[PDB]
Amino acid sequence: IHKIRITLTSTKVKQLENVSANIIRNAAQYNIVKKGPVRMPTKVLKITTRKTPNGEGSKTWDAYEMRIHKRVIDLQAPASTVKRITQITIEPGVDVEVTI
Amino acid sequence: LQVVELATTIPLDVQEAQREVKLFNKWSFEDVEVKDVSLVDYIQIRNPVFVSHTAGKYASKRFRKAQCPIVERLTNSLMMNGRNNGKKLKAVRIVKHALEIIHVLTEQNPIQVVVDAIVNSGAREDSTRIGSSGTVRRQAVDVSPLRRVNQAIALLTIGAREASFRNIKTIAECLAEELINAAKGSSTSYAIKKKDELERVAKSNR
Amino acid sequence: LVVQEQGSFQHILRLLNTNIDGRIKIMYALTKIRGVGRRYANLVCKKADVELTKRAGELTQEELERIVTIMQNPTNYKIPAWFLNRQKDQVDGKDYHVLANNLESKLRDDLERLKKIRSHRGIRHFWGLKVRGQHTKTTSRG
Amino acid sequence: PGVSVRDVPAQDFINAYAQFLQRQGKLEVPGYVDIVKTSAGNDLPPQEAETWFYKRAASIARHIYLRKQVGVGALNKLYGGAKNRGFRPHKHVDASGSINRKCVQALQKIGVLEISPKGGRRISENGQRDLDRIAAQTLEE
Amino acid sequence: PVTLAKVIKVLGRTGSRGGVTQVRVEFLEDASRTIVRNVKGPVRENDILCLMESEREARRLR
Amino acid sequence: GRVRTKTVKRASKVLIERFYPKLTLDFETNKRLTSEIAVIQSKRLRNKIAGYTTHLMKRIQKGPVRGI
Amino acid sequence: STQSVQTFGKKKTATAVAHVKAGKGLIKINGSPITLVQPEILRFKVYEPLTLVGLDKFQGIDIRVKVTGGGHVSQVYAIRQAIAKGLVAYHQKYVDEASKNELKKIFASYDKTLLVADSRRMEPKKFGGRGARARFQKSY
RNA sequence: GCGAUAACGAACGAGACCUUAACCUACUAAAUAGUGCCACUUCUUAGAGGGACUAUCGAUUUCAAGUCGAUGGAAGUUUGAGGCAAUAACAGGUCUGUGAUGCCCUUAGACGUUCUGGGCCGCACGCGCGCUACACUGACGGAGCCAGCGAGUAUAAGCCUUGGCCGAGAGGUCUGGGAAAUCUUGUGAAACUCCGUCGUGCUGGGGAUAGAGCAUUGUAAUUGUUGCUCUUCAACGAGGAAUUCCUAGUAAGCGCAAGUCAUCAGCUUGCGUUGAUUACGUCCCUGCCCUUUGUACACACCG
Ligand SMILES: [Mg+2]
Ligand SMILES: [Mg+2]
Ligand SMILES: [Mg+2]
Ligand SMILES: [Mg+2]
Ligand SMILES: [Mg+2]
Ligand SMILES: [Mg+2]
Ligand SMILES: [Mg+2]
Ligand SMILES: [Mg+2]
Ligand SMILES: [Mg+2]
Repeated sequence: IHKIRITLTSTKVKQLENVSANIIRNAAQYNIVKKGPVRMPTKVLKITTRKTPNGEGSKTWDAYEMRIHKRVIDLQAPASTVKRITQITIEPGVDVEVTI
Repeated sequence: LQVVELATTIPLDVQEAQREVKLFNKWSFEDVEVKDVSLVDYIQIRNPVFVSHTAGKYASKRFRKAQCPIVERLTNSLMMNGRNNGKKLKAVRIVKHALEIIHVLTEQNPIQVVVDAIVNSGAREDSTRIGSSGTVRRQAVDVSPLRRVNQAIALLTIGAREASFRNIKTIAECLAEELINAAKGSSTSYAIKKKDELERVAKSNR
Repeated sequence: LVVQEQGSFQHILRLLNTNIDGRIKIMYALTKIRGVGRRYANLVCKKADVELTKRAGELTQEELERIVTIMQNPTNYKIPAWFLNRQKDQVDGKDYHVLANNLESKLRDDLERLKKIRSHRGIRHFWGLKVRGQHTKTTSRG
Repeated sequence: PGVSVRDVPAQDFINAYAQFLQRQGKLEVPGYVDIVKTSAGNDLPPQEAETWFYKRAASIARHIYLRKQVGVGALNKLYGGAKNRGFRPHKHVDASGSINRKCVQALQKIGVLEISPKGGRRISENGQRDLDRIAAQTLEE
Repeated sequence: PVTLAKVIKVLGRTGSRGGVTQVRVEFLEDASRTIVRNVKGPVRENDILCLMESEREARRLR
Repeated sequence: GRVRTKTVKRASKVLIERFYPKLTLDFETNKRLTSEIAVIQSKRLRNKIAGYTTHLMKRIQKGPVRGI
Repeated sequence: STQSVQTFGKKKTATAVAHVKAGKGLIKINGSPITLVQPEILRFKVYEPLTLVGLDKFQGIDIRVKVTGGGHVSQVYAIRQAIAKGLVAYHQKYVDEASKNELKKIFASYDKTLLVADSRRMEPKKFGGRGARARFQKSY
């Protein structure tokens, strides 16, 4: 047995929730007790620039955004099982960090 | 009438409010009546309130102002001149003290005196301008009951404000003096000089 | 509570060659004396045990002399050095608090002490311009 | 019923505990209380020169009573106010650190406070006893 | 000697800036002699607005 | 204002011209029916379409409508 | 456990979570009695849900609210809403629905905000001005 | 859009759409959230959805598009706010954002690059965006004591910084936490409320100008970087002709954070606290659009 935390972070929620559900599924068919996924409050990285490359015209501003979505999953399973679950549910967009 | 014992003790005077809803738990609306048929529907005293602070939505539709309590419209109009905008608790404090002064003076019901000053302060004919692109022109027209009421409140609070500016006399008792004088029709008061001068110009234009 | 007196009130006071209105409260009456602000008068009154609830004319001569004594000798009455007007003096290095007539004398002496060495600040004092780096393009219009 | 600090109005509880703590007399008052300003944002010393330290210590004690291991920096933030910067807009500025730190040290050696674990200063075993006592003897009148 | 006249029909906005309204008033007593008059403030139907002088009709405002 | 556009007016009258027997005077039923009859990309447009189809049905039951 | 209902009232940002358990008429604000809620001049806003129906409705129930966020006034309105809704939810769950509808009738006939949270929120600020609609002064 | 109709049926733009706010005791879970006594998801977070479509009823209307009243509702002003945004066009602004660029100029005593010091701050003056005020709806003094949007580091070149201890303050020092729903931080913000002093006075309003001193950042503070202490106590007693912004959680106050940033915010970009007066109308001024009309204009009346 091993209390293992898996942290999932990404900008887009569709692949994040797909990876989250796939991990929960593999922690379900394997009779491994789980807590999650826990949807952390999304972070809005906001940048408000001036439209003008120069400084002429009406003062108009862009407001760019970068939403960051975070999920944490707690598993009670051996590290080999959890890591191979990670390789089962590996996705380019979503990054994964595993902590014991 | 029985006193209801709770685990969290409740004071006697506020337990007395179960019988009747009174302004500041001190002033009753029951024996108060508007001495003008034309402003009954625009002076709202039928629904009693405890404190002149309701935080209602009276600016959405056109005539929602007529449903706001008349005292709440007065305390809303008190908070003017920049430094007082948004200071409603201060305005309510001023109204609450003003009512007590209006009670100790002339002994009448303070909100009856308020109603009398409002019915007595609104000009019944105002001379609107009909100038054709710059030239001076005036025509005497009638004044709607809603504008008559809310101009009464505007003039009453403006007069109290100017009487309390740079004066040792406090705003609550300047409002009390302005309200009492307009209630009894004295021409010494502001908003009665203004009302007479307004209806005089309207008489000089028809 | 309200109390009455006869012959003790003094309509006009004269302290440190300054005329003091006798109907001003003592803490703010002393502020007429140049070099004495509200903060300083509050402390000289607390060091002289003169309760602030008294008008200027209420004070007796014994208290008035005890106050002018404290104002003229602040460090001797446990008044901190940092609280004083003129601390670490230029010539003798001791902490001072200048008063009515000494203030303009030592302010002048500071102006000439800067102009004699021809510092930039002394020069701008000579020219009558602002010395603390303020922009003078658009506000020095008086 | 058992009266507690939360069951009595703060303003007259503080007015009663300041009087009790002064007549009790064991609180040590630093020597600069007649000189100092409470905050750098203040412009004048307290008008109640003789009693302000006692009342402030009573307020600090009650405030710590209702919370858990509040530090002295938080007390500086609590008692700080808007500074009257001349032509620039107003700003919040903290109160003096020494006055609050001296108050909490005086209450800690008078028995009302102690160093709390993971920082701050908790209220003492007898601090609850005597604040709840003052609360009981405050609102019966 | 003021006379009270309930409004029974709101004719329309008149005047140069539209700040005055033509309205159709009916007297409370002697329910006849219906008159067209101008009013400054906002007006709904069934307003008991009083008239300082009665013997005058109203027309468009400039 | 609350003036419906042509994308809702013509889509509602195609519904009437195509499924009048299956329609009704109830918004909830019309709302469910047009969700299985038409491919509507957004819920807001579905509700607007069903609310005007309901209005048109309510007007048809009172007599003949012009254009449908 | 026991007959417990949990509710919340809201104003602009203030939110007050009320726990209503079966007991005596104990009514606390963050562990403090309601007779000393500040500001004092708005104390009758929270006295309204009490004196409108009569304190006898609170004999069998104790109400403890925890109000956080918002401001002083927004917290007062959140508290009075949490109290009124907690009383209604208790009547609806452990008393006949006739009384719950009676209470809702007096409450709605007196003030909509007793049961329905006011939906007004602050408009966002837009660039080109210091406020939502206000704009920087223009010069020609 | 209705409708009238030599037109009929369409496309772009508008609207739909997308982001955000308001409802959900209805799902899915949460020791990085909260609560009750391990349990649970009301509040908290966020994903899957539901919900509103002017819904129902009255009036008016070409009975049409609609509008105005009510009732229910979380929401009935396009439900609130934005993002995106057509056909052409302007000698609009930027080659001082670009290792984007054509050409011209210069290219070693350089117009390249770098170093030192100064300037961009310089002051008889005119103008624009603002910040403080002229007091009592107030100044101080204690006490009460409530937000939301956010940001935060490693062998650096030093981030957010609690807690203890010094220091009147500003600030200093020693440890620890936080690469963060975990710590700063419940950012205990300011207006605001209570209790006191002041008493219509250029006054305890106002805080310029200036003197002396103490610290911080930085290689460097002089032409005061900035903060703090004492002192100095100016105009200003509500502002001419003119002129700006604004319709509901809006205006006005009131602060807070982020950007710039070694230091410096009277500035912007947002956020929340308190919270109104008055319309809910018109073409009178102003700007723009459309129709008729005249034209010797078409580089289009700056003809
Ligand atoms: Mg929109
Ligand atoms: Mg370029
Ligand atoms: Mg250089
Ligand atoms: Mg420059
Ligand atoms: Mg500007
Ligand atoms: Mg918060
Ligand atoms: Mg900054
Ligand atoms: Mg700038
Ligand atoms: Mg032609």
